[PDB]
Formats: sequence, C-alpha cells, structure tokens
Amino acid sequence: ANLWERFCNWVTSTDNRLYVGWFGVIMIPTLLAATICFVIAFIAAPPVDIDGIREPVSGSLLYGNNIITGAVVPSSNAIGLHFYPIWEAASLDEWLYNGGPYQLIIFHFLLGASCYMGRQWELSYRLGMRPWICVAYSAPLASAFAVFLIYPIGQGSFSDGMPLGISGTFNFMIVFQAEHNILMHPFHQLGVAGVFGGALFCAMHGSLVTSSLIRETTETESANYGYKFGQEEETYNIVAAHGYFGRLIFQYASFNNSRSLHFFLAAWPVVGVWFAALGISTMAFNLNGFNFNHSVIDAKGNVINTWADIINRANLGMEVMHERNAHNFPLDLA
Amino acid sequence: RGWFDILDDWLKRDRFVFVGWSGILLFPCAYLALGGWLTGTTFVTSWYTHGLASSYLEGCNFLTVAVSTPANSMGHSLLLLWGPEAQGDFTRWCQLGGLWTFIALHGAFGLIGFMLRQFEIARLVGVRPYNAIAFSAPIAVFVSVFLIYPLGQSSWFFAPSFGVAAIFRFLLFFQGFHNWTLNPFHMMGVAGVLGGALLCAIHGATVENTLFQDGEGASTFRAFNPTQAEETYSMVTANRFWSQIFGIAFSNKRWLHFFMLFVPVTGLWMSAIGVVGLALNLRSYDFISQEIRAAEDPEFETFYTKNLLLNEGIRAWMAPQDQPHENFVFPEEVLPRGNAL
Amino acid sequence: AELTPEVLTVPLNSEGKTITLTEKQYLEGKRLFQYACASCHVGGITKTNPSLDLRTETLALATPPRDNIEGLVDYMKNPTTYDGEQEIAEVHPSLRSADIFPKMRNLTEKDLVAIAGHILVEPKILGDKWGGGKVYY
Amino acid sequence: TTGERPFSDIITSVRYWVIHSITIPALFIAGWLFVSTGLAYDVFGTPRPDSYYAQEQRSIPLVTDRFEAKQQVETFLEQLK
Amino acid sequence: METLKITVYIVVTFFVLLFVFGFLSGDPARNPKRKDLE
Amino acid sequence: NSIFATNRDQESSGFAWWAGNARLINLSGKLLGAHVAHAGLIVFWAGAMTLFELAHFIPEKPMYEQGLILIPHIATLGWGVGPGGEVVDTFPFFVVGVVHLISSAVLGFGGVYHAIRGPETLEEYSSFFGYDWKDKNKMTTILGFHLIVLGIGALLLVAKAMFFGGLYDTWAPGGGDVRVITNPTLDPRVIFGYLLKSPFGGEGWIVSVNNLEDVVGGHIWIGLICIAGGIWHILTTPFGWARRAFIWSGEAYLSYSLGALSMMGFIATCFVWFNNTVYPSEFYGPTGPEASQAQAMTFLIRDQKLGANVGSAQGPTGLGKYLMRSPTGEIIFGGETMRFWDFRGPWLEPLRGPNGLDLNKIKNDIQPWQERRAAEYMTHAPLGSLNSVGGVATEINSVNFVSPRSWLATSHFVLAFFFLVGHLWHAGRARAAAAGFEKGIDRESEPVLSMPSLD
Ligand code: CLA
Ligand code: CLA
Ligand code: CLA
Ligand code: CLA
Ligand code: CLA
Ligand SMILES: CCCCCCCCCCCCCCCC(=O)OC[C@H](COP(=O)(O)OC[C@@H](O)CO)OC(=O)CCCCCCCCCCCCCCC
Ligand SMILES: CC1=C(/C=C/C(C)=C/C=C/C(C)=C/C=C/C=C(C)/C=C/C=C(C)/C=C/C2=C(C)CCCC2(C)C)C(C)(C)CCC1
Ligand SMILES: CC1=C(/C=C/C(C)=C/C=C/C(C)=C/C=C/C=C(C)/C=C/C=C(C)/C=C/C2=C(C)CCCC2(C)C)C(C)(C)CCC1
Ligand SMILES: CC1=C(/C=C/C(C)=C/C=C/C(C)=C/C=C/C=C(C)/C=C/C=C(C)/C=C/C2=C(C)CCCC2(C)C)C(C)(C)CCC1
Ligand code: OEX
Ligand SMILES: [Ca+2]
Ligand SMILES: [Cl-]
Ligand SMILES: [Cl-]
Ligand SMILES: [Fe+2]
Repeated sequence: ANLWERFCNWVTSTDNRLYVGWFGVIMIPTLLAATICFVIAFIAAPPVDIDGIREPVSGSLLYGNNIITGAVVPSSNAIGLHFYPIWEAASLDEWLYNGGPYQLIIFHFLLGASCYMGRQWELSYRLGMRPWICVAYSAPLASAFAVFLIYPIGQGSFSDGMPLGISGTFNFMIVFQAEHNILMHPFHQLGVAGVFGGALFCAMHGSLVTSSLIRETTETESANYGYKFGQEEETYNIVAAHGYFGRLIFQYASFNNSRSLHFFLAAWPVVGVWFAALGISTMAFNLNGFNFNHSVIDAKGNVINTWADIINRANLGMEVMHERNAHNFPLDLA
Repeated sequence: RGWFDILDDWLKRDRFVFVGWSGILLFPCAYLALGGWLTGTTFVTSWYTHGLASSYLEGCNFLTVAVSTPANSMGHSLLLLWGPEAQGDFTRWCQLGGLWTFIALHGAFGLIGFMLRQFEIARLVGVRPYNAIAFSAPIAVFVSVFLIYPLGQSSWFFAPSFGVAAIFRFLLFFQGFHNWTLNPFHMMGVAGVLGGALLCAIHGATVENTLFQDGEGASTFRAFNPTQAEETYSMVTANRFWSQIFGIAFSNKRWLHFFMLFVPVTGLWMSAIGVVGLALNLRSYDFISQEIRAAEDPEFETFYTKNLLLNEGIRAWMAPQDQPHENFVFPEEVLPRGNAL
Repeated sequence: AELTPEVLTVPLNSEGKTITLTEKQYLEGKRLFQYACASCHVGGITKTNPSLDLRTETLALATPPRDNIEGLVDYMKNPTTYDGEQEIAEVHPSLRSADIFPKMRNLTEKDLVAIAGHILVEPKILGDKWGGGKVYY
Repeated sequence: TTGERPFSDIITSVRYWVIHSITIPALFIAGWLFVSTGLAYDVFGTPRPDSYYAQEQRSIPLVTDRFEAKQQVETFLEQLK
Repeated sequence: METLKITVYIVVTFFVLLFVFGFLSGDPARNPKRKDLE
Repeated sequence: NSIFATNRDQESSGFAWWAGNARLINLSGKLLGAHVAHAGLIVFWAGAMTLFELAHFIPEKPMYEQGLILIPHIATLGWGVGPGGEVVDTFPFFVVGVVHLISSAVLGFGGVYHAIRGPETLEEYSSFFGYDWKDKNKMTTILGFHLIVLGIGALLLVAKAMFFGGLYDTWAPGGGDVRVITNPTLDPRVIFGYLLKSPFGGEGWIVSVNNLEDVVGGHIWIGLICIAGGIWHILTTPFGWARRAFIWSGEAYLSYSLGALSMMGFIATCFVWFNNTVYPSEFYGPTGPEASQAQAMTFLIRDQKLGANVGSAQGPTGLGKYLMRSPTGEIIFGGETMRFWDFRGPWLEPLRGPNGLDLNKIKNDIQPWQERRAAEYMTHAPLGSLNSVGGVATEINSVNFVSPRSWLATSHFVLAFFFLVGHLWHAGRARAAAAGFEKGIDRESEPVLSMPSLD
C-alpha cells in the first residue's frame, strides 16, 4: 500500500474513536475555525456597527455583557451581502468594527454543519446501517440555513441574519414578527405543532416504555441495571404498553408495530421543523403570515376588531421602535 | 354482590371506549370544555368584554376565532351561570364571558379526569404509571398559565383567551410587558421542548436506520412482530455510530427512554414556575448593571437594550386597544417611534 | 349601525349642494379606489408623500377645494399640487395621463363620481382611521 | 377485539347509509337554519353587522361593573335605538 | 492581508482536494457488505 | 380470481402501496408510461394555467397586479408586447396556452397507453427502447439523446432572439422594448466569466447577467456544449475512474438528478428575486432591492422639490439622509437601502455617473417618467401576506397583492429544499441497496460485532 492508500484507509476507518471520513476532512477545520473565532469574539470583540449607521452594538463579555445579553453581532448593513473576509479589511480594527467575525463564523459553521450531515450518511454506510439519520438532521440544519443565510439573502443583508447570542436571538424573533407576522403563518404554526408534538410524543414514548419495563431488579437498585448493553431480548413488554395506550384512547389509536411507531417519532418533529425552516425561508422573500387587519366590518363600515387586530397593534409597537435611527423614509421595505 | 362492586365491574369492562370511575369525571368535563370552545368560537362574541368580534358568525376565521376572557371589571369571578353577574340568563352569561370560566374550569377538572384515567388504566393492565407522571407537566402548564397567572393579575381578562390569534397576542403581551424571553425559567422550558423534539427525531431516526433485516421487503415495516422477543434494531451498531459521530451515545435503553420522559417534562415544569412569578409581575425584566451603565453612557448599546426599546413600542402601541377598561388615550406626540417609521 | 342614506349624502360642490350616493355606487367606488388608487392611498394616506392625506379637512384646504364630488372628479382629470399651482398629471394618475397610467384608461364620469364618493364617505365611517396611518390601525 | 362490530363493516352497510342519508342532511340543514333565521344571534347575544354601534358612536360597549354587568349590557342594547 | 488571503486559499484548496480525491478513491467499495459496485 | 393475482401488490413487489411507484424500477414499459403521462401533466398545466391567466387578464393593468406567472414568461420572449411592456396583442398568449393544452392530450394518451395497455417491459419488444439500468453504455446513450434534445431547446431561444422577432429588452435605449439580438456574446472569457464570479453581494454569479447579448450568447454555448456532450455520450462508455466513483442503478441515477434539480431550484429562486433582465420588472414587479431603492428615490425627489439640498442633508445618525457612500466609496442611496446599492435598473441608471449617483444629474435631470416608475415600484414592493394582502405585515386590508417574484421565489425554495431531502433519501438508499443492507442488519452477520471495541 502506498501513502495515499494508507491515508484513505485511516480517514474512512471504522475504528477511529471519532469517525473522520471525507466529509470530516472539511468538517473538522471549518468547525474548529468557527468555534475558535466564536469563543474569542464572544469574550473579547469590540462593538460592531450592525445597522451601518455608525452606532456600534457591544456583544462581548469584556465590553459589558453577561451570558444572556452577549452575542457575536451581525456584519454591517453597509456591507449588505458583500463577502467580507479578513483580507478585504484594511486592518483587524476595521474588520472588528464592521462585524467581520460574524461572517467568518457563520460561513465556516454552515459548511461544517453541512459536512456533519454528510458525515452521518458516511458513517452509516461504513457500518452497514440504513442511511437516513442524516435526513432527520436536515431539519435543524435547514433551520440554521434559514436564519443565517436565506433570510439575509432575501432581505439583502447579513445584518439581518440571526445574531449569535441569546438576547440577539430574541431581537431577531421580535423584529421578524413585526415584519412578517410569523405567528399567523401556517408554516410556523406547523413548526409549533412539530416541536410541541415532538416533546409530547417524546414524553409519551418515554413514559410508555418506562411503564412496561420487565422486572429484573429489586427495590434497592435502579431499574436501569435490568437492561444489559447488547442483550438480544426486548427489555419492556410492548404488548402491555399497547394494551395500556389502546385503552387510554381506544385500541386503534395505539401503535402495536414498533417500526411504525419509531418512524412516526422521526417523521412528526422532522416534517414540522422542515416546515418551520421553510416558513423562515419563504418569509425571506416577504410572503408573510395571514393578514386579517380590519377583515371584520359592521353594517355601516365600522371596523370591528378581532384578536388579529390586537396582534397588529403589538406588531406596530415592534415595527416603529426597532432600529430607531436607521429609517429615513416611511416604509420599511427590507 | 353489592351495588358498588357491580358498578365497578361495569365501569371497568373492556369495551371500545374504556370508562372507569375516572370517566365519570373525565367525559363530561372534557366534552363540555371542547363543546364550550366550539360553541363560543362558532356563535359567541367578545364585543362586551373586549370590543372584539370572535366567532365564525361575525366573520372570523379559524385563526381569529376565540372564546375570550371576561371583562376586567369581573375580577376573578367564577362567573357561574346562576351567579350574581349573569343571574341565570344564558344569553347575558355568554356576553359577559361566562364561557371562558366554563371552559377553564371544566377543562381543569377534565385534565384531572384524564390523569386519573392514566392511573386507573395503568393499575388495571398492570404497568407502572409513568405516563400519568409525565402528564403532570401539561397539568402544571395549564394550571400556572390559565389559573395562577390571571389570579395574580387584576382579573381573568389577562388570562389567555382560547383562540389561535388570541394565544399569539398572549405571547406578544408577555414579550412587551414581562420580557418573558429573558426569563431563565422560560429558557429552560425552551430547552426541554426543543431538546424533547430533538430526542423524538433522533431516536426515531436511529431505530429506523439501525433495523435488522427481518424480511425480504424493501418496505421494512412488515418485518416486525408485536410478540417477538428480539430487539428490532441494533443497539450495538447505534451506539458505535453515535459514539463516532457525536462523541457520546446511549448504551442503556432504559436510561434512554427515561431521559425521553425527563427532558420535556422537566422543561414544561420549569416554564410553569416562571409563569407563577409573572402572575406577580416578578419578572426577569432587566439587568441592573446594564441599566446603570446605559443611563450614564449614551454610547453603550447591547441586544438587551435594543429589545427593551421594542418592548416599550409594544406596550404603548398595543395597550389602548388591548386594555380597553383602562381608557387609555395616548396622543400621537407621546408615542415612542424611531425615525420615519 | 348601518350605511344609511344620511351617511351616503356628501357635498356635490362648494356652494352647498349635495348628492345621495346609492349603496351600489359606494361599493363600486371602493372597488375602483382599490383598483386604481390604494397602491398609494390605502386607508386614506399617501405612501409616496405622507404629508398629504385624503381626510375631508385636508381636501377642504386644498386649492381648488377638493372636499366635494366635483372637486375630486376634477382632480382625477387634472391633478394639481396642494396650492393649485402646478399640474401634476405627468406623475399622478388622471384621465389626462391615462396613456402613462393605463388603469385610468376606461374610467367614465360615473366611475370618477363613485371614487370621489368613496373618498368623502370613508371618514364618515372610519373617523380618524381614514388618513390616520398605522397609529390608528 | 372489544365486542362491538367493526366501523368499516358499519359504514359500508346499506342500513347505515339509509339511516344517515336522512339524519346527516337533516342536522346540516337544522344548523344552516339556526343561522339563516338569525336565531343564533338571539341565543348567544352576538351582534348582527348593524348592532355593534348606534349610528354616531365610536365607543365600545365595554362592561365596567361586575355586579351590574347584566343591566349594563341591557342598557347598551337599548341605546341601539 | 495578501499573505493571509493566499494562506487561506491554499488551505481551502488542500482540504477540498482531499474531499474530492477521497470520494474518488473507491468509496462505494468502503462498506462492510457488497464491495464490487463498479 | 385472487386479489393478489397480479404483480401489483406488496406480496409480489416487496414494496407497500405508499412506495407503489418503486414497483416500476425494472418495468421499463409501465415506467415509460408513468413518465410520458407525467410530462403530459406538466404540459397540461402550462396550457390550462395560461388560458386561466388570459381569461382573468385585464391587459392594460400591470401583469404583476394580476397574479400572473406564465404570461410574464411569454412576454419576456417578445410575444404580445411592445414599448414599456405594454400588451399590444393577447393572441400569442392564447396560442401558447391552446397548443400546450392540445399537446398534453397526446402525451396523456401515450402515457396511459404505455402504463396500462402497452408492453410492461420493453426488452423483449425492442433492444433499442429496452434498457437495463446497470448497462452503463445504454444509460449514457439515452442521456446523450436527451442532451441533444436540450441543446436544441437552447438554440430555439437563440432562434427566437435572433431570427424570430427578438426578446423583451428592459435595457433597450429610449425605454424597454422587444429587440432583435444581432450580436450575441461568444467570447468565452465573458460567458464562462459569469460561472467563475462570486455568488456574494455585488457579484451574484450567473444571476448577475444584465444584458440580452450575454443571455443569447450563453445559450449558443449551452446549445453546442449539450449537443457535443450528447454525441460524446452516444459514442463513448464511462471511463474506469467514473465506474469506480458512482453507484450504478435506477435509484442512484434518480438521486443524482434530484440533487441537480434541487440546486437548479435554489438558483431559480435567486434569479427571480434579484434579476430584472430575464425577469423584467415591467412583467414581474420590482425586485426587493429595486423597490427599496425606489422609495429612497421617491423621497429624494419629493424633498428636493421642496428645496432640500439632498447631497448635504445629514441624517440623524450622521450619515446622509438621502445619499451616502458605499464601503468602496460609490455614492449610493441612504437609509436602510444602503444594503441594496448593487441594484441596477433602467429607471435609475441615467442618474449614475462614474463615482455612483451623480448630484448634478439628480438636481437637474430627473424626468417625470423616473418619478412615476420609482413611485410605482415603491408601492408594489414584494411584501404581502399569504392571503394576498399587499404591503407590510401591519398593513390593513385593502390592496390584493403578492408579487409574482415572491410567489416564484417561495415556491421554488420549498421545491428545491424537498428535492435536496429527496436526493439524500434516494442517494443513501441507493448506496445501502447496492451494498445489500437497505432492508436492515443481517442478525447472523452483524458488521459491528466483528469490529474491535472503541474503548
Ligand atoms: C362530574 C361532572 C361535572 C363536574 C365536576 C362539573 C363542574 C362544574 N360545573 Mg359542570 N355540568 C356537567 C358536569 C360537571 N360539571 C353536566 C353533565 C352539565 C350539563 C347539564 C353541566 C353544566 C354546567 C353549567 C351550565 C355550569 C356548570 C358549572 C360548573 C362549575 C361549578 C359547579 C358548582 O358550583 O356545583 C355546585 C354543586 C355541587 C358541587 C354538588 C354538591 C353535592 C353535594 C355533595 C351534596 C351534599 C350532600 C350531603 C353529603 C348530605 C348530608 C346530609 C346532612 C345534612 C344530614 C364546576 C367547574 C358552572 C360554570 O362552569 O360557570 C363558569 C356553570 O355555569 N356546569
Ligand atoms: C404522476 C403520478 C403517477 C403516475 C403517472 C403513476 C403511474 C403508474 N403507477 Mg403509481 N402511484 C402514484 C402516482 C402515479 N403513478 C401515487 C400518488 C400513489 C400513492 C397512492 C401511487 C401508488 C401506486 C401503486 C401501489 C402502484 C402504482 C403503479 C403504477 C403503474 C401501473 C398503474 C396501473 O396498473 O393502473 C391500473 C388502474 C386503472 C386501469 C384505472 C385507470 C387508470 C388510468 C391510467 C386513468 C387515466 C385517466 C385519464 C384522465 C385518461 C385520459 C386519457 C386521454 C388522454 C384519452 C403506472 C405506470 C402500479 C405498478 O407499479 O404496476 C406494476 C402499482 O402497483 N402506483
Ligand atoms: C410554481 C408553482 C406555482 C406558483 C409560484 C403559483 C403562483 C400563483 N398562482 Mg398558480 N397553480 C399552480 C402552481 C403555482 N402557482 C398549481 C400546481 C395549480 C393547480 C392547483 C395552480 C392553479 C392556480 C389557480 C386556479 C390560481 C392560481 C393563482 C396563483 C397566484 C396566487 C397564489 C395563491 O394565492 O396561493 C395560495 C396559497 C396556497 C394555496 C398554499 C399552497 C401550500 C401547499 C399546499 C404546500 C406545499 C408544500 C409542499 C409542496 C408539500 C410537501 C410535503 C412534504 C411532507 C413532502 C400566484 C401568482 C391564482 C391567481 O391569481 O390566478 C391569476 C388563482 O386563481 N394558481
Ligand atoms: C418518451 C417518449 C416515448 C418513447 C421513447 C416511446 C417508445 C415506444 N413507443 Mg410510445 N407514445 C408516446 C411516447 C413515447 N413512446 C406518445 C407521446 C404517444 C401518443 C402519440 C405514444 C403512443 C404509442 C403507441 C400507440 C405505440 C407506441 C409504441 C412505442 C414503441 C415503438 C415506437 C416506434 O416504433 O418508433 C418509431 C417511430 C418513428 C420513427 C416516428 C417518430 C416521429 C416522431 C413522432 C417525431 C419526432 C419529433 C420530436 C422528437 C418529437 C418531440 C415531442 C416533444 C416536444 C414532446 C416504443 C417502446 C408502440 C408499442 O409499444 O408497440 C407494442 C405502439 O403501438 N407509442
Ligand atoms: C445531464 C448532463 C450530464 C450528465 C448527467 C453527465 C454524466 C457523466 N458524464 Mg458527461 N458531459 C456533459 C453532460 C453530462 N454528463 C456535457 C454537456 C458534456 C460536453 C462538455 C460532457 C462531457 C463529458 C466528458 C469529457 C466526460 C463526461 C463523463 C461523464 C460521467 C462522469 C461525470 C462525473 O464524474 O461528474 C462529476 C465531476 C467530477 C468528478 C469532476 C469534479 C468537478 C468539480 C469538483 C465540481 C465543480 C462544479 C461546481 C460545484 C459548480 C459549477 C461552477 C464551477 C464552474 C465553479 C457521467 C456518466 C466522463 C466519462 O466517463 O465519459 C465517458 C468524461 O470523461 N462528460
Ligand atoms: C412519500 C412521502 C413524501 C416524503 C415526505 C417526508 C416524510 C418522510 C421522511 C421523514 C424523514 C424522517 C427521517 C428518516 C426516518 C426514516 O429512516 O424512515 C424510514 C422509513 C422506512 O424505511 P423503508 O426502507 O421501510 O421504506 C423506504 C423505502 O425503502 C421504500 O420501501 O421510511 C418511510 O417510511 C418512508 C415513507 C414515505 C411515505 C409517506 C411518509 C409520510 C409523509 C407524507 C407527507 C404528509 C405531510 C404533509 C402535511 C403537512
Ligand atoms: C357550552 C355549553 C353547553 C354545551 C355544549 C356542547 C356540548 C357543544 C358542542 C359542540 C360541538 C361538539 C360542536 C362541534 C363542532 C364542530 C366542528 C365545527 C367542526 C369542524 C370541523 C372541521 C371544519 C374540519 C376540518 C378539518 C380538519 C380539522 C383538519 C384536516 C382537514 C379538515 C380540513 C378536514 C351546555 C349545554 C352544557 C350548557 C351551557 C354551555
Ligand atoms: C398512469 C396513472 C395515473 C396517471 C395518469 C395521468 C397522469 C395522466 C394523464 C393525462 C393527461 C395529461 C391528459 C389529458 C388531457 C387533455 C385533454 C383532454 C385536452 C384537451 C383539450 C381541449 C378540449 C381543448 C379545448 C379548448 C380549446 C381548443 C380552445 C380554448 C378553450 C378550450 C379550453 C375549451 C394515475 C395517478 C391515476 C394512477 C394510475 C396510473
Ligand atoms: C445559458 C447562460 C449562460 C451560460 C451558462 C453556462 C455556460 C453554463 C454552465 C455550466 C456548467 C459548466 C456547469 C456545471 C457543473 C458542474 C457540476 C454541478 C458538478 C459536479 C460534480 C459532482 C456532483 C461531483 C461529485 C463527486 C465528487 C465531488 C467526488 C467523488 C464522487 C462524486 C462523483 C460523487 C450565462 C450565465 C452566460 C448567461 C445566461 C444564460
Ligand atoms: O436592518 Mn435589521 O430590521 Ca429588516 O426591516 Mn428594514 O432592515 Mn432593518 O428595518 Mn426592519
Ligand atoms: Ca401478487
Ligand atoms: Cl431592534
Ligand atoms: Cl430608510
Ligand atoms: Fe423507543
């Protein structure tokens, strides 16, 4: 074997503690770059002129933030969608003022996470598994692409990408509601059903399997010792589990086929979250939530408010206040 | 022999819809809660309580219909049909928001009924009652949000109204008035929900992609038998995959499934605690150190101070229509607004 | 409340004469306003110049007065600046500029009267909302 | 099985559809007439399109008194001329 | 900055070539079952 | 006599009803049927939808005000329109619609025939039309036929542009008009220059194509490239390196095409959102950037009329209220639209000088048509609700409007995304199936059990 052959064998080796693989050859350096830049910026980066109006926003810990308020702040609105790597700046001081770290981090992250997804396909193939775990992960990945890349593209600026921080996230969400009425969008509604449903079914499945564990232990020990890693037999009685759930609702609302059950557990949150991601990704092109503002009118023509109109008042409050120094003209068009 | 045992026999017969002693509480309350909601959203107004149209009859759609809370002047009145407010007049009762307390209270007792059903069925079939235990989370949420919260506030008016858009309004109110996103109890709630959805997805996907070939079909669902003794998927292969991908993996199926109970259940319980604080306006609204710095230093700006400006917008712009009992008149000149917008 | 003949009675001219619009006339005016005008004048404001709205009191102080049917019809044929000083057909939809604003091309006298009627009636229904902008939504 | 006849057997039977070709349209029509006769408004106290406001007012008939709420609504309803 | 630009370009090119030549190096055969898939 | 008597069930095929079409993988006759009938559905829609559009079309009203997506495609090819995109004759739209709808009957006929009546497999009927997915030579041959077909289609665009009336040119001197393209760009440095440019701001990869000469010349290259590649594939068989690189099966080929179509979908999304040359704003409405720029233009015009010195007007932040500099110094519109300074459009370019927006031209040379267009575009920005309430999310009901650009961008993003999911699904499955473990792990031969422990 020549050197390249040995290298390919090591890269694709099923015996490495962490699998590398060809997707890993890209994933490893890109995620390390994103992580290192993120950590340094979150601690020590100076204020960033996010909205391109020479009004720098402090994101870092050393510049007066805590964990909750801190962020890596999006690149300047003056940049827009222009590619702003370190080498396009006259200096690191300029790069920092303009939000260069944000671009570096999100682009390495998105590439690295895309390769994380490929790597999941890759290892499944090396291990003789079925291939679709990566398809499930495509849901959160799609959501990350939506807020870091697709939304910026549609709006014309990475200044409108989700900030890399806890309060910055909430900011993004509130502005998004003002500008898209996302709550009233059926794809976000499907998202909510996906995550509420996912959490419900997580709890349900967990509770039902736990409820039907076969007695293998005494009272003075954890029931978990009743299962041994790699044992051939099932550790719970699925017939008992089904007999309970079928009676809780009615016989036919209960899964007796564990394969069908586990497919449903995969599909429900994954499909819901694909829709969430498509919500953000289509609201990126300003096809927005339902608008029933003044939809109900009386015999004379008086507006009869509904809860939609109350939502609209809250949205207006967000709209008129956000980026209070950035707008010179009456309409917020991006 | 003996009417009680005879009744017990009949209540616990294996029929299509199990009844049980629990059913005596559950079925009427759940039916009335659901029927209350359908009735109100189809036919009933919120004109006299909120100045709002809220039914299909008035022209609302599925997203905008609601059964709305009673007027603030009702305080925390039980608002019983026969009580001193409606005085047995069904029409007036509807107009005063009586269907809101109807649905909330019947809904609460129905939830008690459902959890009792979970206990009753588990006892009869002979399984451990973890499903009932898990259900404590939905109960903590309902009780904290629909009962405790308005009970700490001025009146039921400020409870959530039962409707799609109405619930959205509740979210936005909590942002603008409570800064609820900043609350670490809500944050833990978010973690449990998103973490629960994550676990649901990843576990479902993992099982489906580590299945043993137990048939010749390309569609693999047929190759499972409810009575089979063998695991349908490989725990050993699953463990190796995740150990190599993510660094850690489950090795114990019982721990795995208990953790799936633990995460979303704990998350919901944490969010309930935060809402209990919000009943009292005991918010995580501010960071004092941030405010002292910002007040003294007009160049200091973070995402935290940016969000408070949004909140101030929300309060001033939504309050006069959202809180009509206050009779707010905010002249145009006092409304907070940035440039141009 | 309802859309009464009283509500539908609006000044025809500046000399004190009125017309009573039919319910049908009002609804056609609303439809035509949406069709040809609302892209800029939704809810009574003006998106490309928010300083000038379609409130009755504002129209009353325009030159020539625009707070009546005939004034509004004239505006739709030959629009002017607020002081009556410049003719603005070249940048504002009118019969005179129906060549460059094609949605004006087939509007009849009855159409303009209907649109004008809608403009005067709306504030009588909506109050401050008409010409008020987002504050009043 | 639970002892009752399967749903699929029931809803594919002639007896079922003979019964329900009568009862389903009947309930549907009764619902239609509950609304088309305007009875729905009267039962629930929901304003008709001409009953939100009196002709000139623009103020909501908001209930402001817990214990005289019944009377207040009645007063609001009288003020609709 | 010019030196940084070149350094990053070489680095990126290096890893991308690893990815491409890596997946060209008989990848379908790298599985625990049927290897002759060409 | 039995319900299981045919091969169209799980018992025979190994596939459940919900994966029913997987039963067709090795049934080339019924599979041909499915494909031709599907192509019929595509053509049917093109036909029926065009006629629906035309029936609803008020020709003097802008297209983008009328929920049209197909008539704008026909108009862009130069059919039915004159100066400024004015509709001069609706008959070419009628023809396109009718002919598609009639053609769909033929495809539908043949599709139904092959699907239920014709030979189920084609191999015993004909060695030309029959095929084995695993026959690499036959696969590249059919690929080759289709490459030539696609090459021809590209040359048909060229023919239309050069010999049959031209294309709608929004950039035409003196105003937008149908123009015959006589000098297509053939210089490969220009043509393949587009393919090598960054997809980021102010560059925009191929989406930046901004003149019909480049568009037409690009299709000359694509036409010939595809024809040459078609011939190449009919006359060759895959080299060793390619044989060892790919999975060779029907599902694998499906997966490759899914990844390709996903990529194209995402590209199309960006094309219709940003490009105003092959998607003329006269027909599709302004782009997001365009309408934002148009707002700034609108208030620059109004305030300047009132006496404002727009070049020296300092905004609240210190930046120019109307005019500022881009990061490389170009004079650009101010406010939030600073992000949109890469925007280019025929209503705006006359105000542009070497250093960007030219203050003298702004002071002296703005024409009433520019004011009208900026106003129109500002008030037709591609923002609107799902129920087609035009404007911002807080806007009241009144205007029935969602830009065709939004409909087309959102739809194609959704489709491109699910097609990526489809690619992953089928690529993973094809790999698993070729290797022999798509149905699960062999209990008697579990690969992980023969591997050393990780620790
Ligand atoms: C288990 C079923 C159930 C339960 C728990 C409830 C519960 C409730 N109902 Mg609902 N209801 C039900 C079924 C039920 N309902 C059904 C089937 C209907 C259709 C008829 C309704 C129709 C209805 C309406 C229209 C309303 C309610 C309302 C209420 C609330 C107040 C009830 C009240 O004050 O009762 C008081 C009475 C009791 C609690 C019964 C007490 C009996 C005691 C035990 C007798 C004492 C005997 C003693 C031991 C003898 C000692 C002798 C000694 C002297 C020697 C409460 C949430 C009200 C509400 O929702 O307002 C917002 C309301 O308006 N209900
Ligand atoms: C574009 C959509 C599309 C197309 C073109 C096809 C095509 C086909 N499928 Mg697939 N399928 C689809 C979607 C589609 N399917 C969907 C959505 C599902 C899930 C419900 C399935 C589930 C499925 C299963 C389980 C099976 C198929 C099978 C088949 C093939 C044989 C069908 C047969 O024997 O008909 C028998 C039915 C009839 C004779 C009834 C009439 C059908 C005709 C075609 C209707 C024509 C209507 C049209 C208006 C006529 C106008 C003609 C005019 C131009 C003159 C056929 C090639 C079968 C197979 O693979 O065969 C080996 C098979 O077992 N399909
Ligand atoms: C590229 C695809 C496409 C696009 C961009 C449009 C765009 C448009 N159409 Mg056309 N049309 C299409 C295809 C398309 N259509 C198809 C397939 C049909 C047959 C039904 C039609 C028939 C049609 C008619 C009859 C009309 C339109 C009209 C319109 C306009 C208004 C749209 C609207 O209000 O939607 C409302 C939005 C919805 C109904 C939401 C759709 C959401 C779907 C169900 C979810 C899709 C998600 C994904 C695909 C599912 C994957 C599931 C996953 C788990 C695997 C707009 C310009 C109207 C118009 O203005 O004409 C002049 C009009 O009257 N269209
Ligand atoms: C992908 C398209 C396609 C393909 C590859 C086939 C393939 C086949 N067909 Mg099928 N068919 C199709 C679509 C197709 N068909 C359509 C659209 C119809 C409706 C008209 C039919 C109706 C049909 C019938 C009734 C029969 C077949 C038969 C056959 C077989 C022999 C045909 C032959 O002898 O060729 C030799 C033919 C020629 C040399 C003449 C070709 C001239 C064409 C029409 C003009 C070329 C111009 C251009 C390429 C057309 C592009 C159109 C595009 C814009 C959509 C073969 C398996 C026969 C069969 O299966 O036997 C049992 C048979 O009886 N076909
Ligand atoms: C639908 C179109 C199509 C399809 C499916 C194929 C399919 C095939 N071709 Mg053909 N080809 C085509 C069109 C097509 N070709 C055309 C139009 C021409 C004329 C130019 C050719 C000329 C051609 C030649 C000379 C050869 C093939 C070969 C092959 C085979 C292997 C290809 C490969 O490994 O790609 C994958 C590509 C690589 C492994 C190289 C790396 C490419 C980089 C990393 C991707 C960069 C692209 C980037 C993501 C986006 C583009 C922008 C970029 C410019 C910056 C395969 C059977 C080979 C064969 O075996 O022929 C017998 C071969 O030698 N083709
Ligand atoms: C055909 C449906 C279109 C796909 C939609 C996406 C849903 C399925 C993929 C989820 C990914 C989960 C992660 C991998 C999880 C995983 O590994 O799954 C594995 C599971 C079983 O694998 P098998 O190998 O047995 O079957 C797949 C092929 O091999 C064919 O036999 O796959 C399926 O069941 C596919 C079923 C498609 C049939 C319909 C699916 C239902 C969705 C329909 C959409 C309706 C919702 C819209 C309303 C809002
Ligand atoms: C309150 C009250 C009461 C009662 C009542 C009731 C009990 C009722 C009922 C009721 C009901 C019980 C109703 C109902 C209903 C219903 C409905 C109205 C429905 C519907 C539906 C729909 C419309 C559907 C749809 C859908 C979905 C869901 C999803 C998917 C698809 C579809 C689209 C299919 C009483 C007398 C005691 C007393 C006083 C008060
Ligand atoms: C295989 C299959 C399938 C499918 C199918 C298909 C997809 C098809 C088709 C088809 C088709 C795709 C068709 C068609 C058609 C068409 C037609 C039939 C037509 C026509 C036309 C006409 C008649 C016309 C007329 C007119 C004119 C001329 C002018 C103007 C007006 C009008 C419109 C009147 C399914 C799923 C069921 C399943 C099973 C199997
Ligand atoms: C028409 C036109 C034009 C043009 C165009 C052109 C000239 C083109 C093109 C194009 C092209 C020329 C392209 C392409 C491409 C490519 C691709 C897309 C690729 C790929 C690849 C792949 C997918 C691979 C894979 C792999 C690897 C990496 C390794 C190992 C394994 C495998 C094989 C798996 C212009 C813009 C001027 C303008 C307008 C119009
Ligand atoms: O940067 Mn971030 O938030 Ca999207 O809208 Mn326009 O730009 Mn600004 O305002 Mn609204
Ligand atoms: Ca069979
Ligand atoms: Cl903000
Ligand atoms: Cl601005
Ligand atoms: Fe499980």
